[PDB]
Amino acid sequence: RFASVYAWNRKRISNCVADYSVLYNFAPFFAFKCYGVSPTKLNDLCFTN
Amino acid sequence: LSRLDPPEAEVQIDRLITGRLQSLQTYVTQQLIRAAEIRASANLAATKM
Amino acid sequence: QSYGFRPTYGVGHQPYRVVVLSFELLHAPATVCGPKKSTNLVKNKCVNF
Amino acid sequence: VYADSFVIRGNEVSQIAPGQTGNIADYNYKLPDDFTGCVIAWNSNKLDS
Repeated sequence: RFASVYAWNRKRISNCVADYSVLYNFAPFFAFKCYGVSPTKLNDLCFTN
Repeated sequence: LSRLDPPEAEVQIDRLITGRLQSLQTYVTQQLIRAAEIRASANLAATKM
Repeated sequence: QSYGFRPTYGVGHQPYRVVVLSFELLHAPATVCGPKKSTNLVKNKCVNF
Repeated sequence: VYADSFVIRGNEVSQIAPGQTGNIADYNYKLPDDFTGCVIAWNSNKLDS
């Protein structure tokens, strides 16, 4: 039940151990477009929020 | 380097390097002129001596 | 391991067929040449070769 | 000239490029950072199903 475009729900992720590689299992993920950080160098960084 | 993959790290580093070379050239360009002026003053001092 | 490729899987999970052609484009003796017709030779004359 | 032929998953198509890592590009098949040539990847769900 993903919300409508004019009212989009913001989800904040707190302190965790994020692994940006299990995403490919959940959804087909035909395209992975990124600006700035590249998906190659994505699993070895620390983020503010 | 850590945040970005090589494919476009090349172009980013190209920008940075061309900027820093352009910055570095001006230093020696001004140094040559200042050295020439100091040499002229030194020649005058030698004549006075 | 082994992927399970089925028609039920969504787009992106379907297998893709890939072939790559790698060349050796540099100054070296030729072995493969494209469609062109040879011609005669001239000497001591400003020409395009 | 050489022709290399194989079959992969759809999500790993973008991984066949210079300076990329992951699963397919780090353990199975690696391309050099200065590859010159062409690649051709197309759907084959009609056959592999």
